[PDB]
Amino acid sequence: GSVIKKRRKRMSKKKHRKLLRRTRVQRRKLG
Amino acid sequence: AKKALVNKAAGKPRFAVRAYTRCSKCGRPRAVYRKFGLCRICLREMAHAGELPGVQKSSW
Amino acid sequence: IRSPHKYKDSREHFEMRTHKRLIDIIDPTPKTVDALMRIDLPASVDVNIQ
Amino acid sequence: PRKGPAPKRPLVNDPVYGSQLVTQLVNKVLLKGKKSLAERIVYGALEQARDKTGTDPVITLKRALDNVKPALEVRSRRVGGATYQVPVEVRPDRSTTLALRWLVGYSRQRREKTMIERLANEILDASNGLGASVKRREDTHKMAEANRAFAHYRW
Amino acid sequence: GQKINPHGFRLGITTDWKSRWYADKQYAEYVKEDVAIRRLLSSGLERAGIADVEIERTRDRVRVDIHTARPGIVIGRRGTEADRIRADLEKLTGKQVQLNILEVKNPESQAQLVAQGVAEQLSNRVAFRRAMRKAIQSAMRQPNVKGIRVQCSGRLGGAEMSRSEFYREGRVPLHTLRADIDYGLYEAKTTFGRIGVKVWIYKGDIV
RNA sequence: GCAAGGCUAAAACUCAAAGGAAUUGACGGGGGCCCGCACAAGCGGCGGAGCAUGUGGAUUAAUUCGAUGCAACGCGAAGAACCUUACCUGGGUUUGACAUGCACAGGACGCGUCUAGAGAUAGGCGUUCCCUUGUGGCCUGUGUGCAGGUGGUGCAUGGCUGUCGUCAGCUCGUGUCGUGAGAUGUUGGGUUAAGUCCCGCAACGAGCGCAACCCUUGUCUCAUGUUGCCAGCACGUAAUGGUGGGGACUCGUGAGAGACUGCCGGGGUCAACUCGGAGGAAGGUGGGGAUGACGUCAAGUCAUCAUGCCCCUUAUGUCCAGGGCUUCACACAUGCUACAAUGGCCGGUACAAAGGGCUGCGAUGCCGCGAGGUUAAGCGAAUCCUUAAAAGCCGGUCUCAGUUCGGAUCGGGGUCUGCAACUCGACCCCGUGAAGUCGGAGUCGCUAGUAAUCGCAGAUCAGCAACGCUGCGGUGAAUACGUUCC
RNA sequence: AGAAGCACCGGCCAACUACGUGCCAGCAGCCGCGGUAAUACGUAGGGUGCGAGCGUUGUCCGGAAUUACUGGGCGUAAAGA
Ligand SMILES: [Mg+2]
Ligand SMILES: [Mg+2]
Ligand SMILES: [Mg+2]
Ligand SMILES: [Mg+2]
Ligand SMILES: [Mg+2]
Ligand SMILES: [Mg+2]
Ligand SMILES: [Mg+2]
Ligand SMILES: [Mg+2]
Ligand SMILES: [Mg+2]
Ligand SMILES: [Mg+2]
Ligand SMILES: [Mg+2]
Ligand SMILES: [Mg+2]
Ligand SMILES: [Mg+2]
Ligand SMILES: [Mg+2]
Ligand SMILES: [Mg+2]
Ligand SMILES: [Mg+2]
Ligand SMILES: [Mg+2]
Ligand SMILES: [Mg+2]
Ligand SMILES: [Mg+2]
Ligand SMILES: [Mg+2]
Ligand SMILES: [Mg+2]
Ligand SMILES: [Mg+2]
Ligand SMILES: [Mg+2]
Ligand SMILES: [Mg+2]
Ligand SMILES: [Mg+2]
Ligand SMILES: [Mg+2]
Ligand SMILES: [Mg+2]
Ligand SMILES: [Mg+2]
Ligand SMILES: [Mg+2]
Ligand SMILES: [Mg+2]
Ligand SMILES: [Mg+2]
Ligand SMILES: [Mg+2]
Ligand SMILES: [Mg+2]
Ligand SMILES: [Mg+2]
Ligand SMILES: [Mg+2]
Ligand SMILES: [Mg+2]
Ligand SMILES: [Mg+2]
Ligand SMILES: [Mg+2]
Ligand SMILES: [Mg+2]
Ligand SMILES: [Mg+2]
Ligand SMILES: [Zn+2]
Repeated sequence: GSVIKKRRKRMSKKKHRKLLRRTRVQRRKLG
Repeated sequence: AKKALVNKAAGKPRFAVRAYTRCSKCGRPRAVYRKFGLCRICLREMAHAGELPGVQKSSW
Repeated sequence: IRSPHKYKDSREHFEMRTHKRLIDIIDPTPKTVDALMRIDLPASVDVNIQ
Repeated sequence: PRKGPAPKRPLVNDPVYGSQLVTQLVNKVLLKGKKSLAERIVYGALEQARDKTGTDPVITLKRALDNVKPALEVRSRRVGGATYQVPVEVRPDRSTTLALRWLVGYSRQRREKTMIERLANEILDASNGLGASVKRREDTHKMAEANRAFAHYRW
Repeated sequence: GQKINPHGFRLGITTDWKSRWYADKQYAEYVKEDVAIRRLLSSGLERAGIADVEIERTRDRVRVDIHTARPGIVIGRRGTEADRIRADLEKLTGKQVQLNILEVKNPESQAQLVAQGVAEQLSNRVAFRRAMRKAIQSAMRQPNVKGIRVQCSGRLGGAEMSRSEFYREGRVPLHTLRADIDYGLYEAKTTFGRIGVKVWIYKGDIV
């Protein structure tokens, strides 16, 4: 079940990218 | 069943219609025969033990 | 019913065979009535006189 | 079932008529075990018939059965997302039995008083080609011909 | 359980009824006191190690055969306890009784005694894992034993959860009708409850 | 870096794991082979109506308790008016209905009568046989350890049972392989209903299983002859083997024989086996039953019985009268009758099997429309009764109608049992004559003497809600090309 | 004759039965115990280890070859840009 180790990383990276896309503007570009 | 009840069944109750029969061995009030005087479970295991004569299984 | 409780569809069958025989001895003799009376019958066999 | 076909049951020659189809049609008619009753009914149908036929009654009944014999039925099958039917050829022993089963089923609902002459006029109008089972023949036939396009799924 | 009695099976095929008599009308009140006499002889006499009890009854003369492990205790000082059980049987049956305590020719191949030995030792609270093995060894020293299965079920040493395990050796064909298989079942009494001990012993096809 | 973002890169906090390989199973809307009324082809049903019964719910004073997918629900319960009964109201009681240990005291008891719903309370008769001479028998009275418990826990238990499933698998010892869990044996090619068998192989063997041994049915031989049978004789009363009589037959029931791939043809390593034939009553397991491997469900049962712990003793013990366990706007489950002409009715007329009978079967005759009533012969039964089996055949009427269908429903009158029939029994007669015109979604059973349909019998049982359960026989089917699908 | 107490007793870890409690009180380092029979909570008895000491905390090293010089690893366990 080595793919599980990839899925956890995938979900964490996906949520981080989703947060960055939620804030690619003065929400975060100012900061 | 209960000891008072087996004593009552063994006694002579008034109004003979009231008289019934229990198991000869455990006092079960139901599934008791007359030619056997003996309930169904306490007839099954007794006959399996062969301690009452003339009895066996069947196949027809 | 096999089970003590709740199972109708499981049963056991127990039966009784009683086997009958006749002989009908004919010739009567006085000295054999006592012989017929003094017979060691086996334990499970019962005899009638007619 | 699983282990090949099951053996069929032989049916002996009729005493009144040296023919087997009478013996088998009566058994089709049979319900609840009145062989005697169904047999007198079949015989009464043929013996009522001969007056209005002139031809031998079993000859007339063969003429009817040749009419109402199926050839190709509409047996169902589901393959993908939609079930449909498959035109399949019917072997004669199945076909005759199906035909006279239709005869019995639609003679149980035909409009006269009682089933003796009900079946009697059923036999004569099937020998003349006008009856209810007769029209079922060429409606089941056309239903199967309209699905011949699916004959290429023959299991 | 799901196993029927091998005695119930082979009753009339291999083994014989324990009681042989004939009756038509007073069979019911013979059975009434037959159950009583079995209660009597099984109550207060467990030390002798009962094996089995035969009953014969013929026109007001009854014969009670008893096979036990030790004919010593029941007889006592030349008839101090045999006549005692005779008297407590007379006052029960109202009938002159020929009581015959014979023997069991060997009390270690005869099931319904292996079970009681194991049960008494369990009541003594020593390891059933030695008990069943010594029963195996004692039951494989006779000239005629082709198999024995011992099965004990219960808490088995103060366990909170019961368990039923069995040992066996040789062949014990409980599905074979021509198989002389003798069955015993006894209820071991202990501090935490009751332990079922059931033994099947196979003594050949038939002789 | 234009941006997207990339690179470098922590800590606080949180968890006792996260992980990698491999093993055994389980599962897959994975693959292959196969089997099962699993589908398919049919036959008949349920879900619709009424009723019977059980259950959920509700209500009550109680509606005892248990059973709750299959595998609870016509189940425990193979018989609840009393009883059963474990429930409630009340009248009592309280070493008790019952068993044993220890102390003081001597008839227990039985008939019959009064009151009391009865339990019981009281008059009075009968009164300790037995050396109650300390000793023997029993008993109450007073107590004292108890007895008792259908009171809890089946998730502490034994015993019994269901279920997967009568599915053919489950394993074991020795040896070998692997660090190990484990593996092999038990895989591979065939074959079978079957881990059934043959050939190969680090496997060699064995056990529980399958099979057979057991019972019933299907043929034949020997002996057998009453209560059974009547072929050749006689008798035949009333022709009812009724009689003498006979071992022919049946039948009864004892011992047996026969079915074992036994023989021949073909295929296959010449194997397991396989297709087809001869003989044979029965052919490949002749049919059915009994049979439930290791285990699973902490499955059911503490209410058959037994039982470890917990709980009451002027009460959960215990006796008795009543009522309740049978209620009722609903819901589910299993059944019986129907909704007709393959039928309704009238009349005549055949052909069984299996069981039951002394607390009994009630032959005949008579009375009553009938349930039933009476006299009474014979019979513990191959004797006599049950007993006329019913569906079936013949003839006549009815003519498609809510009817000459249906028989719930009601009134009235009754029989039998039982002390007792209102709560709450069964059966009979007259008149009354509901729902029901074939039942939606959905769902069940069945492969042959089967479904279906028709009666008969039994256990329990005084009587019975017997349409429930287990059995017996009459008539008696239609379909199964086949495994795509469930 | 004036002079002993402390801790602990399921495994590590040496040392066990009973009664009271019944997922409550509570114990515990770890994994776990207690939901009616607790060798694991409170008490008693016994016992063990100590002893003018016995336990709890905190700190550090060891065990930790879990920063490996002695003395480790990076195909799939973390680890080849
Ligand atoms: Mg078998
Ligand atoms: Mg990983
Ligand atoms: Mg893996
Ligand atoms: Mg795997
Ligand atoms: Mg699969
Ligand atoms: Mg079948
Ligand atoms: Mg179908
Ligand atoms: Mg309905
Ligand atoms: Mg209930
Ligand atoms: Mg049923
Ligand atoms: Mg009552
Ligand atoms: Mg259980
Ligand atoms: Mg090794
Ligand atoms: Mg295997
Ligand atoms: Mg293996
Ligand atoms: Mg084998
Ligand atoms: Mg349970
Ligand atoms: Mg339960
Ligand atoms: Mg109890
Ligand atoms: Mg009462
Ligand atoms: Mg009830
Ligand atoms: Mg008639
Ligand atoms: Mg008359
Ligand atoms: Mg007619
Ligand atoms: Mg009518
Ligand atoms: Mg209507
Ligand atoms: Mg109509
Ligand atoms: Mg009855
Ligand atoms: Mg009764
Ligand atoms: Mg039948
Ligand atoms: Mg230690
Ligand atoms: Mg405790
Ligand atoms: Mg402690
Ligand atoms: Mg510390
Ligand atoms: Mg270090
Ligand atoms: Mg440390
Ligand atoms: Mg390392
Ligand atoms: Mg490297
Ligand atoms: Mg990695
Ligand atoms: Mg690279
Ligand atoms: Zn009993």
